[PDB]
Parts: sequence; C-alpha cells; structure tokens
Amino acid sequence: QRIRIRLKAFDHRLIDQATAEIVETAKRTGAQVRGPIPLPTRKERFTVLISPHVNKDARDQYEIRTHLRLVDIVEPTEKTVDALMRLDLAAGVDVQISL
Amino acid sequence: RSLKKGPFIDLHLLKKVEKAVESGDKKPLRTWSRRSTIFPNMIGLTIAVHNGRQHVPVFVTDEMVGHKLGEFAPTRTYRGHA
Amino acid sequence: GQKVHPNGIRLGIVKPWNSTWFANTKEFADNLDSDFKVRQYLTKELAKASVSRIVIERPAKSIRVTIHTARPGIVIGKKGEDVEKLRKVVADIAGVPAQINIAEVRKPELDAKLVADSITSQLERRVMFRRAMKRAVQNAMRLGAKGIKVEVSGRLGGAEIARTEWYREGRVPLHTLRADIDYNTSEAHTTYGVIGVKVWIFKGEI
Amino acid sequence: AKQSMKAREVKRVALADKYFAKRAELKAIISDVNAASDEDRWNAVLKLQTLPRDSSPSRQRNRCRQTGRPHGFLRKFGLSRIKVREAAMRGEIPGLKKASW
Amino acid sequence: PRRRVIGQRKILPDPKFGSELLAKFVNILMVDGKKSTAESIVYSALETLAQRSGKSELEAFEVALENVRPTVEVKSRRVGGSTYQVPVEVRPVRRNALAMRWIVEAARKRGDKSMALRLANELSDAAENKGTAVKKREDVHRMAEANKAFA
Amino acid sequence: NQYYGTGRRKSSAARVFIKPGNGKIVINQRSLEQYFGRETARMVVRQPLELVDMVEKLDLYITVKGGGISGQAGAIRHGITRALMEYDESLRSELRKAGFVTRDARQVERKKVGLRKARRRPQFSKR
RNA sequence: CGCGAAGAACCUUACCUGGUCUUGACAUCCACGGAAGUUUUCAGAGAUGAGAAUGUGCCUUCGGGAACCGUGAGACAGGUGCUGCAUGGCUGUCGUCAGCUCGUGUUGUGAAAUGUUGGGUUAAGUCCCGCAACGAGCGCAACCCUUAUCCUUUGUUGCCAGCGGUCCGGCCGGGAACUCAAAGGAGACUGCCAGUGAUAAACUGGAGGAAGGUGGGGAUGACGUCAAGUCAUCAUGGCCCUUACGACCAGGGCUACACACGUGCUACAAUGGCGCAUACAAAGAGAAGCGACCUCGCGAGAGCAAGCGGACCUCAUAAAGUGCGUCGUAGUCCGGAUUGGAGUCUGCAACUCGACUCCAUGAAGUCGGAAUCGCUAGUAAUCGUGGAUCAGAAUGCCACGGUG
Ligand SMILES: [K+]
Ligand SMILES: [K+]
Ligand SMILES: [K+]
Ligand SMILES: [K+]
Ligand SMILES: [K+]
Ligand SMILES: [K+]
Ligand SMILES: [K+]
Ligand SMILES: [K+]
Ligand SMILES: [K+]
Ligand SMILES: [Mg+2]
Ligand SMILES: [Mg+2]
Ligand SMILES: [Mg+2]
Ligand SMILES: [Mg+2]
Ligand SMILES: [Mg+2]
Ligand SMILES: [Mg+2]
Ligand SMILES: [Mg+2]
Ligand SMILES: [Mg+2]
Ligand SMILES: [Mg+2]
Ligand SMILES: [Mg+2]
Ligand SMILES: [Mg+2]
Ligand SMILES: [Mg+2]
Ligand SMILES: [Mg+2]
Ligand SMILES: [Mg+2]
Ligand SMILES: [Mg+2]
Ligand SMILES: [Mg+2]
Ligand SMILES: [Mg+2]
Ligand SMILES: [Mg+2]
Ligand SMILES: [Mg+2]
Repeated sequence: QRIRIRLKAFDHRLIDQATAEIVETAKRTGAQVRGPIPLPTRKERFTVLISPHVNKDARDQYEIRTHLRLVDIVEPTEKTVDALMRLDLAAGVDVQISL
Repeated sequence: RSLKKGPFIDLHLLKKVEKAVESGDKKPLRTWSRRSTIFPNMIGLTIAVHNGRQHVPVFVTDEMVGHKLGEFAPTRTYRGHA
Repeated sequence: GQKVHPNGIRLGIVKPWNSTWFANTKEFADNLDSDFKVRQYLTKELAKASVSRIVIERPAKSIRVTIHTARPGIVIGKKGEDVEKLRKVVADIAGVPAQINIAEVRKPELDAKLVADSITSQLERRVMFRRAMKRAVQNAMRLGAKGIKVEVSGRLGGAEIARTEWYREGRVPLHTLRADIDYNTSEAHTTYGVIGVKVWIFKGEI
Repeated sequence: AKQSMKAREVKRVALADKYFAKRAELKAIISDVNAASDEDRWNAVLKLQTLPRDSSPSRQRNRCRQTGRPHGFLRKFGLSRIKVREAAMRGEIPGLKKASW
Repeated sequence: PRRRVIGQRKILPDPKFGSELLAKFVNILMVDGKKSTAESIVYSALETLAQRSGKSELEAFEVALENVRPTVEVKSRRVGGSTYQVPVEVRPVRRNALAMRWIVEAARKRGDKSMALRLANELSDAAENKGTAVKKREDVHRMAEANKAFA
Repeated sequence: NQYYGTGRRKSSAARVFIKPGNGKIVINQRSLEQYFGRETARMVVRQPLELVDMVEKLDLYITVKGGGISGQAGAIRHGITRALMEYDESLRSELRKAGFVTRDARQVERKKVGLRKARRRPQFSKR
C-alpha cells in the first residue's frame, strides 16, 4: 500500500508552497514522505501573426510553462489519507491522488 | 479512386432511373448529381447533367459505364487567347 | 515605432495575472470563454461603479471573482442587497457556484484604468481635452506618483484631421523591467467618432 | 463576422450532436468486412445520404469564439490569432507570457 | 572589417601524419560538411603519389606544392577613370592557400575516373611542372610582370 | 581507487573513470576501435594521454550518451582531462596549455523568425 | 508577389446560374395558440411543403410564468455594402541607428541659439576633462529569459560506481555515488599585474579562470517619417440598401491558360547511383486522440487489440556516416517529368479538384547571357526529425539535433 500524488501548476513559486505544505502535513501524521521530486516541465510554445493584415515576417512567440512535482507516502495509516482531503491547497495548483 | 467496397450512386437518382426504365424512353432525365457513377441499367437513357448553369444532355451508351456522370459536362468554357 | 505593451512584458516579473486557475487542454478553451463573458457582463453593468480590475479565481470546483472598485458602496449596496444579485447572475453565466469579493483602491488618481475612463467621460461630455489632460496629470502627480504620461488621439475637438497630443510629466522608464508601471487604455465615443486615451503611471522600482 | 455565419455554425453543431455520434453505427458496423455484402451494406450506404447534408462533423469550420473569424484559429484557446494576443497581453490567460530562449 | 583585428581559429593537425598543412588541404577539398569523404580522397591519392614518385609520402606533396606557389599577384585599383593592375607581393600564409586552392580546382576539371586518381595525377605532373595548376601560376606571374611599371 | 570526471560537448555528456593499470579503453561496453569508426575521433580521445604520457598506465572506463560521433569524442576528451586532473593535480598547466581544460561552449544557434536558418535570409529582390 | 490564408472537394465562401423568404437565418417588445423533444411516409436537387405516431415537465400562494415551438403587426433586425484622405486599436519602415527634447539662466529687435560645441575615448549624447551654462527627461547600458562551470537539497517513471543475485536485459535485491531532472545559491567586476595615456577617461598585452572585456543568443524598437497598411478580425463618424446590396439551398467557381515576373524544390552525376550489413541525436505531440505485439497484403494499408492524459505507453528503426559488392563516364544502373492500368485511405461524396502505393513509360536536363543574392563560426553548406492548421490534404511556416 502506497499513495502517489502529483502537483501541476502554472508557476513554480505557487507549487513550492503547496508541496512544502502537503509534505509537512503528512509528516505531522507520523508517516514518512518520499520526495518531493521535480519532474521535467512541459513548455508549450505559440507563434502568432501580430498584424491584422499582411506582414507575415513580424510575429510574436509565447509559452505556457507547466511545473510538476511528485511525492510518495508509503505507510498511509488510517488517519493520513483522509486528512489530506482537507488541505488549503491554492487555486493555481491542482492535485492528483493515486493509490 | 473510391473503394471496391461499393460504388456510389445517390438515392434521388437511383429511384428516378429505376422508375424510368420500364416506362420507356422519354425527355431527358434532369439531374444535379454529377458525382454519381453510371450503372449498366442506365444504358440508352438520356440524362441532362448540370454544369453550373445549364443541363447539357448526354446519351448513355455501353462504354460510359463506371465513369462518374460529371465528366460528360465540362464546367469551364475556353476558346483560345488571340 | 510600435511599443511593446507594458503590462504583459512584465507579467511574471513584477506584475500578477488577472486569472490564476489551472486547466488541461480539454477545458482551457471554455474557462477562457466563461471568463470573457463574466468580465464582459460585470463591466457592462458596473459602468458607474468605477471598477478598475476584475481578477478571477477558479478553485477545485467553484469560481470566485474579486472586484477592485473605488466606490464600493454602489456595488455593495445596502447590507449587500445587489452583490447577491451579482453572485446569482454570475453563477449561471459560469454555470458554477460563485463567490464575489470586493477589494478596494484607496487613491483613484493612481490607477490607470480609473484615470483613463475619467478622461473619456469628460471627453464624451464635450470638455476641452486640454483641460481633462492637464488636470489628470497634476492630480496624479500631487498624490505621489513618480511619473505619469497621458495621451489622447483622434479628431480632437471635432477637427477634420486626427491628431495625437500627449502630456508627460515626471519619470516613466518604460524600458526598465523593474519599474512598476501601471498602464491602461480606454476609448471615448464622440459624435465625431472615437477618441483613444492611454495612461502610464510610474510608482517606483522593484 | 456577419451574424448569419455565426448562426450557421451553431446550427451545424446542434445538428451534428443529435444525429451522429449515435447514428455513426451505420457508417461503421455496416460498412464493415463481413457477409453483409448483400443489401445489408448497400442499404446503409444508401440511407446515409438521406440524412441532412449537415451533422457531418467534417463540416464545422471551427471559428473564433469572440469574433467568428474563420482563419488563424488556435485550438488550445479557441480564439483567433488576433484576440489571443490582445487577451494574452492584458493578462486574461493564466501562465502565458513572452517567451525568449 | 573596418576595425576588427581578427585572430585565428585553431586547426587540428592530421590524424595520420600530424601535418598542419594537410589539415588545410582536407578542409579545402571537403564539401557540404563531409570531412570523412575528403580524408578518404586525400589519403588514397597521397599514397598513390608516394609510390609513383618513389617514396617520401608528404614531402612528395611538398615538392609539387612548391612548384605552384605564387610570389606576386595583381590587385585591381581604379585610378580616376582608368584602372591599373598593381602587382603586390603575396603574404606567406596566403601563398599556401592559393597554391592548394588552384591544385584542387584543377584536380576537378579532369577526365579521370575517381577523385583520388584525378587528384594524384595533378599532384604528380605539378611536381614535374606540368598541369593546369602550374599554368595558373605561370599566367599570374606573366600578368604581374607586364605591370611591373606600376610596382 | 578510481578517479572520476565529467566532460561534455555539443549535446553529449561523458563520464570517465580512470584506474591505475595498463592501457585499456572501454566505451559503452565496447572497445575503442569497435565504437569509433571515425579515425580522427580516436586521435582526439587519445590526445590528452599522449601529451601527459600516461597512455599505457591507466584503465579507462567511459560511459557516453547524447549527440553524435564528433560530439561524443569531444566529450570523452574533456571527461578524460578532468579525471586525469583528479589523478595528479600537478600536471594542470600543460593540459591547460593545449586547450583541453576549456569546455567548448559552442551550441547550434536557434532558428529565428523570418530566416530560413540561423542567419541565412531568403533572397532579396528590388523589383 | 510560399503575403492576409496556421492548410478552397461539400462546408470554408464573401463570387456565378437557378430555385426560394420578407419583422426575417441572429435579438429585444406585444397578442394569440400549442410543454418541449420525438418517429416515420410522400413530393422535391435540396431548401422547403405536406402528412401519420408523439408527449402534457414545475409552483401554483390554482390567474400564469417557466423554457421551447408556431402565427400576426410594427418598433427594428441584417449588410465581408463605400470612405484607412473622417477615426480608434494593431502592424511595417528608416533602425536596435544614437540620437530627440525640456525647465531655469544667459545672448540676439527677431526667427532662434547655448546647453547638445571643443581635446580625447567608447558599441553608445559611453565616460573624463574644458567651457555661460546649471540640471533633468525619453533613448544607450543594467534590471528579464536561455546557454557555458561549480555547489546545496530531493531521488521516480530518471541513473548504476561500489556491492550480491542474473535468463546477460538495471533485469532483481540494493545504492544516492555519477549522468539527469528542477528549485535555491556562487561566478566576471577591466577585479589583479605590466606598459601607454593630459597625475584622467580609457586603451594594448599577461596571469588566473568554464568563461575576459557587451562571454554567445533572445526579448526589449526613443521624438518622429512615409495622409505607409488594415472600414474583410474587431470597434467606429458620415453615406447607402430594406420584396433586398438582407436570408436559405443545390451545382459550379476561386484549381481556367497564348504568355511575363517573384519565391522555392528536384536534377544534370563517380566527393556518385543501386543492394546488403551496421553505429551515434535533440526537441516535441497524444482522448471523437496516440496506437503497440501478433496475423494477412509486394505495398500503401487491413483484422484483433494491450498501454498511455504520459521522464512509465504510442507516434518512432534518425539520415548523412561506416564496411563489403557492383556500376565505369554513357543522356547511362544519372534524371523522374508525363501518360496508361490496377489499388488503399479519409470523407454524405475524391469528374471538375485529394494524398499515398504497385506495375509499366523514361520529357527537358551534360552546371546555366547581361546581371544579381545570402553568409564572419558551431556560421555558410549539407542530412534528417518534430510541431501548428487539420476528417484527409506541405517542396510553405515555426522549431530541433548530426557532420561541419
Ligand atoms: K491607424
Ligand atoms: K532654454
Ligand atoms: K464605418
Ligand atoms: K467547386
Ligand atoms: K525560379
Ligand atoms: K517550392
Ligand atoms: K477531389
Ligand atoms: K534511365
Ligand atoms: K493532418
Ligand atoms: Mg474543415
Ligand atoms: Mg542545422
Ligand atoms: Mg518582399
Ligand atoms: Mg517568406
Ligand atoms: Mg455552396
Ligand atoms: Mg465551395
Ligand atoms: Mg542633436
Ligand atoms: Mg552649437
Ligand atoms: Mg545618456
Ligand atoms: Mg559639455
Ligand atoms: Mg537596453
Ligand atoms: Mg546527492
Ligand atoms: Mg494612403
Ligand atoms: Mg473593401
Ligand atoms: Mg487562390
Ligand atoms: Mg510509429
Ligand atoms: Mg556527363
Ligand atoms: Mg536532399
Ligand atoms: Mg519538417
């Protein structure tokens, strides 16, 4: 038995706060937390014509950076798994729970 | 080229051809379905195919079978440049 | 020369986004669409409430909207009579339960959106654009702004040929990324056409 | 972009999700390799024309949401190349920012 | 450049012979970034030259090379409405590059079968003062003597 | 014991383990000639060990990934040099004087907008 | 002039021929009638007309409203209709060139000047000196991203040095060393040395160092110029149409072809073609999606179907290279255009007008007149790979690595 949870955010400062917060929250409950693990970040890239009309040669390049983290809890006693369901995770981060 | 898993003819013309075979030969059967292939049941009929603005008449014979209807009705007119 | 717009050149350096939710490729297109519709609706019916910023957050499920207005009484109403009207009408636009906060701007003289639309309102009432222009600059500078420049353009004073007059005063280092430059734009709809207003407000470094 | 065009697109979407995505069996499991080479296959092929010319998902041009612009579409945001830059720049799109590398 | 006093990018020597001159020769001969093919051509042709001209592998390359090096070139200068071919003495490093470039360009316009066979024959008769490569040197010198009045 | 070194090049990264012994070179569980079919790559790899003439006195165990043959040969030379540093630390100057300490920081420049390549622009015509 | 268009078979589509509608395809207002939606037949090319089943959802504080449909009449709708020389917004350009101004003082009757000139110096109106100028602002530089070295923390799906196991496969136990991932730091400052220079600013050279003088690349576009471009993204002043310049439908057209130009791709061969064997990448994408293994097909593909919202699975076997053999300078074992036949796949549908496959055919072409274009280093040249648009449909565009 082991729970594995992933964190996706659009910025690294916000994911750091949530990660350091969840990680310590479990450690309070007596379990031993494995991680966190910085997974490679997926950076999408866009190029767009900026004139409404012609001038193809003048464009603009954008990007979305998706930061990712992984933590594993390997002895989920029957007070930890529920407790995680009531954490003040931020708005710009989302969590994924896997058992 | 389409598949060997069926040729293609439209219903609204398949009804007309099979309704017109027994009643004989009459005024040309007027259609817009340029995209429907030609069946052996059509031989000897006269069909007026669309070409954008008229219905040019084609008289179906045995050798024009398997061909789409459209390719006996050119859509562009061209007579030289000078 | 065409300048880069000053706000998003600094997004993630010294300025925050107005939307801070996360979503995968499936619903990214649809959160943006709802976010457009709610913002379109709020700015349409808070016209005289002097709303300067509408940030939208989308937690696990719900949506929360924070409004930055200089006259919170009109939007709050009595005991919150109409902010609930906003919440009920937002919730079905977004199709999700809503929770509206109301934040607060102390000095409307130091917010670009409020300065810009103040100038448009006077122009739409046929005020000599020099008076509106020169007045906003001096009001903002005596409240502590480190620099400001406003700019209007297009058939000024009912002319037949469009011009571009800009009054600058202070210090506005647009090329420095550390500078906290508040910029926003607005349009006035005159009987002779449309007139654009652009404002830059420099508050300080870092 | 000529509201009539906007009306066409919404009609096509509504007509597609009613007939097809459930009446797509007759173009898959009867246009299939089996002993139905009799009228079983032929009648399905003939029936598929009787359905409305629309409702075919290959007939929606995928316009922009805010303007109905038919060219320069970006699926990730659903907007055209014009409106994405305009909205990216004010800060409406989370995460998005000028990329240099 | 109007002001830059350029340095000099280093060049690795030959792998086989450790020669700083054949590294340039391979670079001159190579095309489209195919270094290996050029090394194969130069090596095979060089060893063919060695056994044809006796022995002494790379100084058989030198003896033909010394027969094609120019000593004076011509520079075209426009005076005021007429131009003159002022003859100017050639720099030391430029002497090799000119000598190598001429040999390679002449070792392309032949009727032989391979590039190795094509190049080896040019490298041979050049050591014997024959070939288009040595003619190019004769022509440049002959051109530069006719304008010795402008030196 | 063994001494370690990381060298890298265009896009490759090599890690090299040096041990006292006799000349033995293994790259990715293969011999030097079995790996590098390009003969100049062999000369590059050996260069530091011929300068500092510890060529027959060391085992080399090398693991390489990324890039192409010339990049891998370049990384190995840099990785060898750094490890050979960690052996003696007194023979640094002469390894510096041959340009082996310097980590070649050349990279393929990114394609730019409006140009067919990093710098090649399309043809320009007046009329 | 591979421009809008990041992808015209239908749609897109604005254009043409014909058939159709007039408060309207899109919205608000009133009156009236029907809960909607259904599930089917005929006529029609289809729009649309006819018709047969169908349901009666909720509060009723038991009058209606909900929401949807259909009819009536007008306020109005609608316009990719005109004016970019009435405008906004956005963009090109000179030009990433080093300039452009102001306040106060002073000079001149005045327009104006000065500062901003002069001696040096710099990539720079960069800096130092001098000086009726003294200061300041927008620009330059720095601040931002990426790359090059090192250090700390964490170790799965990533790694394997030391260990043992092993089916020889990091595959198992195991390890946190190493590559690597991604957060936080350190580092480069003419900082040190020597010389030159007006006891200056800065210049040359040396040390050290991963990197030396702006380390490499990017983003960043000053006051303004061209009445530059866009009224067909959008918004908008004026003008114009309202049984039509608005709306719906089928077929066509945007793909025509005497010709001329621009930008590309493939070649004219031996540094090469063909056949067999065999090495070494990086960056990306994926749910109405990516599709493995296996069976069938010469092939494109077909059948069954695991895995994956992904450092895990798939796309996906890099190609130039390398070894062997063959061809032997020939319009060729170069070239692969055109045309006939036979097919697969997407899609309601490939005639006009798709992509790809197999058999057959084998045009011009033997390095190109006057002239002209790009490029200073991981650059040019050359070899492949991915992505956006997208049902299908790149030699274009945007990115990535190899040799160099
Ligand atoms: K304009
Ligand atoms: K003055
Ligand atoms: K207008
Ligand atoms: K057509
Ligand atoms: K051409
Ligand atoms: K082309
Ligand atoms: K077609
Ligand atoms: K042939
Ligand atoms: K496609
Ligand atoms: Mg389509
Ligand atoms: Mg390249
Ligand atoms: Mg041009
Ligand atoms: Mg181009
Ligand atoms: Mg049509
Ligand atoms: Mg069409
Ligand atoms: Mg000046
Ligand atoms: Mg002066
Ligand atoms: Mg300055
Ligand atoms: Mg001065
Ligand atoms: Mg700068
Ligand atoms: Mg560690
Ligand atoms: Mg004009
Ligand atoms: Mg027009
Ligand atoms: Mg066209
Ligand atoms: Mg595959
Ligand atoms: Mg020939
Ligand atoms: Mg090629
Ligand atoms: Mg490609």
